Amino acid sequence: KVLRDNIQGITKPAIRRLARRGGVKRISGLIYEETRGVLKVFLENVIRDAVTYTEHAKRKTVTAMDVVYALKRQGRTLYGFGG
Amino acid sequence: GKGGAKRRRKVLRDNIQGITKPAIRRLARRGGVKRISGLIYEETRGVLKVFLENVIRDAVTYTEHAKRKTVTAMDVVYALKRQGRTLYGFGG
Amino acid sequence: RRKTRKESYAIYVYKVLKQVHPDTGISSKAMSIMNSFVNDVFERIAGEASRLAHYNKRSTITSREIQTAVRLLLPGELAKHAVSEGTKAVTKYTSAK
Amino acid sequence: GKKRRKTRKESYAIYVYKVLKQVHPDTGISSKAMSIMNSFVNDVFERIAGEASRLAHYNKRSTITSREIQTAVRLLLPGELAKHAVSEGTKAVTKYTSAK
Amino acid sequence: KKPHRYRPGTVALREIRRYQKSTELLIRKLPFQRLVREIAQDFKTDLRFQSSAVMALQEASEAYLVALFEDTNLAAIHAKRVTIMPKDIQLARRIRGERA
Amino acid sequence: KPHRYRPGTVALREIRRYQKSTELLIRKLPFQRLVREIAQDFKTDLRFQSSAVMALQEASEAYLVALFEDTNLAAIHAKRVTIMPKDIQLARRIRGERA
Amino acid sequence: KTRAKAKTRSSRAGLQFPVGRVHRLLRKGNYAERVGAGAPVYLAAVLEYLTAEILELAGNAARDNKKTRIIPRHLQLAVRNDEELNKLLGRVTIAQGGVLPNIQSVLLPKKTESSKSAKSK
Amino acid sequence: RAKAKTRSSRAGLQFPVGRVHRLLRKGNYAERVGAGAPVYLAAVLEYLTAEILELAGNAARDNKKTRIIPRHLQLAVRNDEELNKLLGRVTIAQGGVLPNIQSVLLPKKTE
DNA sequence: ATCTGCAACAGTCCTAACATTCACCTCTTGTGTGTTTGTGTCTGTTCGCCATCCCGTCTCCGCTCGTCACTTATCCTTCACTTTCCAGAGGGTCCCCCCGCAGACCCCGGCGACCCTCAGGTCGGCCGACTGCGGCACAGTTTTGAT
DNA sequence: ATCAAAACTGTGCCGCAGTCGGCCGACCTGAGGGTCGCCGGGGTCTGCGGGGGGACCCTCTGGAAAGTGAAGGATAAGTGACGAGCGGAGACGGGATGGCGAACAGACACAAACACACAAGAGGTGAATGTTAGGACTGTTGCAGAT
Ligand SMILES: [Cl-]
Ligand SMILES: [Cl-]
Ligand SMILES: [Cl-]
Ligand SMILES: [Cl-]
Ligand SMILES: [Mg+2]
Repeated sequence: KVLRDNIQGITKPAIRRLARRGGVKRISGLIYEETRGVLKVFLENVIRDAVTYTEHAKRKTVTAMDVVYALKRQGRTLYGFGG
Repeated sequence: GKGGAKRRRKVLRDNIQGITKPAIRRLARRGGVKRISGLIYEETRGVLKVFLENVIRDAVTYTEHAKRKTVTAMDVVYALKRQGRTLYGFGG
Repeated sequence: RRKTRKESYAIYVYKVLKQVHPDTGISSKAMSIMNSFVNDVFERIAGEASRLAHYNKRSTITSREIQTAVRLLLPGELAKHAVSEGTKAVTKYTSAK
Repeated sequence: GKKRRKTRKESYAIYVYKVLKQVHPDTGISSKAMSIMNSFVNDVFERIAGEASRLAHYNKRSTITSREIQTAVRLLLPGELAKHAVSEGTKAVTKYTSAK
Repeated sequence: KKPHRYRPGTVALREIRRYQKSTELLIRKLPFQRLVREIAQDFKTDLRFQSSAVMALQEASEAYLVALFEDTNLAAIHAKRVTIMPKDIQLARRIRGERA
Repeated sequence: KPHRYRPGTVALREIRRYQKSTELLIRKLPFQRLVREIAQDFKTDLRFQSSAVMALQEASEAYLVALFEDTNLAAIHAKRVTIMPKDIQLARRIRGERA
Repeated sequence: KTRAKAKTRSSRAGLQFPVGRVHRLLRKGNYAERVGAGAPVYLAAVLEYLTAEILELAGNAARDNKKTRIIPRHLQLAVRNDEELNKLLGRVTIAQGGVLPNIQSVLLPKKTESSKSAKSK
Repeated sequence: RAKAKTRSSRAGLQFPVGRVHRLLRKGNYAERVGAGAPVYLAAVLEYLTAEILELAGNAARDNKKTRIIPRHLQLAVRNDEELNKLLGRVTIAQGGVLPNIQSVLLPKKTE
């Protein structure tokens, strides 16, 4: 409904799940919102960098490598796509 | 007598104890710590020892690789830099 | 036509996989992972080796530089053994033919 | 002393000084402070050259050009710093490929 | 009968066990893909992705949040609690240096 | 005439004092004997240039001060003003130094 | 007769990894002006070795948990279970590897008896 | 041989464009190194150097001093959000910390 | 609510230390000038795969509810940690002795670059294709939850 | 301390692929061979600065005493999540075009590499010449703790 979601698409349940893989037992109410923010800043930094790689390359498509390189210099190195 | 005795290499032990209670207390103050637990001093001694060991190990490694027997500030500087604790003020 | 062919370490990984587990097969994504791992390790070591070389103002990355790197980049026994394998392989190569 | 020729060591000291004079004509800098400025320049240089170098690899290019320095600067310096920096860099490339 | 509702926490405790043994992403893909496209909009309008990149991005972000939750957990527990609040997603971010 | 500040008035006085200054806070000779001891126990024929010990002490003191900051946070997070081992341990842990 | 050819440096090394590709990559990665002869043999050796260590532990992965194919998840259990690899890859995230089964012993109840233990770990 | 014009004058920079070219060559970041490359980088370094210097200069001046010391670099840098992130993993020898006491540790203004 | 007394701030001579300005002397080294590989630009073609309406199956998100257990605000008791006093251990500073060895040189063999063919080791398809392995269902232990 | 209602578990059988071992094909690349600049291992002379130590000043440490106020245990009160039943929404699997755009690909200007005389920008020295923080030494002011 005009993007009544998106940055709000990541739901209270998904969060509770990630938090359980995390080992969290009891979760307070305002967490879901705090989390939603955090995930946002993380993506803002990763994607900002990815796209910067994309533009330098003169393309209009973001590739796995652009994302992988980004995560790399963000010190969050990933294995499984960047080869 | 007069001229040249000889002098023996000093033997070093228990030096972590030179990191006194008051010095540790002063570091904690620069860190804005108001009250310090009594068990904090031997902990700090432990953490610093581990910290020094990691740096020193790496620096000595840069010293050896270059076939020297003397550790330089740069060796310390590169060891710090490779541990992500870059230091400014001693070359580099 | 045909893709410029992507070089990988997949053949060598698979090979090795065997010398340690012929009774085991390796996934598709899991093999890229290993491919990633090797490239990483490769650049970290080459990188440190590069720096070692520059710090002592040398223009060559020798076996010495790779060794020193390994001592700096790998944790305890992991480094102990890697150094072991390293020198071994280099001499068996130098002498043996 | 005796004849040995103290090896020559270079730094960004004199340039750092020019810039200091430009911004604060009547102000000086201690030697440890200058030693620190020299380290900062070197650090950043490697930080950029290095991201640049990598860029060219990812793009099978074998040349480091202004377009790598700029992307580099953009990936490296935070916020407004990059803008000003990209601005000041470009500005000189131009003044340079043009004038003489 | 009654909803046979278990003891508050036993389900959770079990959810942990299942999710810790799992390996599949927990953010529902489509909604997540939207978020990504939204963010990117603010850096380069009109640009296409590559299904994997989104997977890479989703893979990376989930690994990040789970890790952070681990820390936040330790932090709550440190406070003698058992419920993760925001005051501790923050102490974790702060000490990690992600908020300085 | 007997005077006495209340517990925590000198402490705050000091926090203020040490945060205003830049001098090293561990004494020089003792620190150097420790560096020489730790090294010697790695390699035996070493000598240190003085500036290397100085770099080592600058890096060390900066590292502990920053750690005491995070520690202090941990303590405060636990509704306390007295730092403790469990606080340094949470700091180091979250930092990725321990686990 | 352009003389009897053969012998890959990898063989004169008894190494399962590509000594020549490696010497190639070193020379073309701007790592240094010149790269020595030993260098690639050494690097390939270290690389083969680490690969081996992971795989090894990665195999016993599908054995202590049944299965005969190595998927990401095994690699992860392997690495995070071994202190040393775990450190070497402490800032790396293996896609589709999940985490490790851990549950703070203060969240799980049992307030009754069982085997009241607190004098071991 | 028409006199000699430093690539720096040609670019209006104070930092040594020629030297930066050379360092880029010998540091092996790549086979070839473009003509603008050293020019652009030398500009950036100069910009970042002046920002640090401008703030450190102001700091020295606020503490009634005329000679910038390490403490002034620390104050400049740590009081600026952006420079602080850029030097987040850097230690400035002899710079101290930013005076800062957690509120909860202040004398309870009630007794 | 006034009062005393200690701590931090400023000023002020004062002299050693650190800087800045010479100006001079080597000399690496950047620039001026001209050839000379080859890399990046630019144009032109293929199809990979990304964007996307389309359409059943329903898993999974939302919400209202019941109520328990977790969190927090209090009130108390115990003792851990801050302040102080003060002797004197030992760090700081200067100055020295004895050498170890860092680093500037110089001389020149190898070593690794750079060429040039060439055989084959490595990659991309297809092709069964052997088994590999999640995708539903069963009955069997394994528990939490109450009597 | 012993019974009930759910919820994981491997077996079990079976379609949907997912890795395999070739089957060759097409190359691209690492090796065998041989010429060739110049880097790095050697041997030398050698000043500088590290380890030890004395001598003297005086600051900072260590230890014991007393007192408080911070930590933490015990308990009570207000409610914030959790467990759940449950109805649909839109997330997800299964497909089919329609085309942007990424990956090559051949062709060739120029851009950047070298090669080299040649000046002067830059660095290392001593040195007047100062300006400047750093150490006492004293007053002014703010404020914490005592009546
Ligand atoms: Cl070699
Ligand atoms: Cl350029
Ligand atoms: Cl909170
Ligand atoms: Cl503790
Ligand atoms: Mg010893």
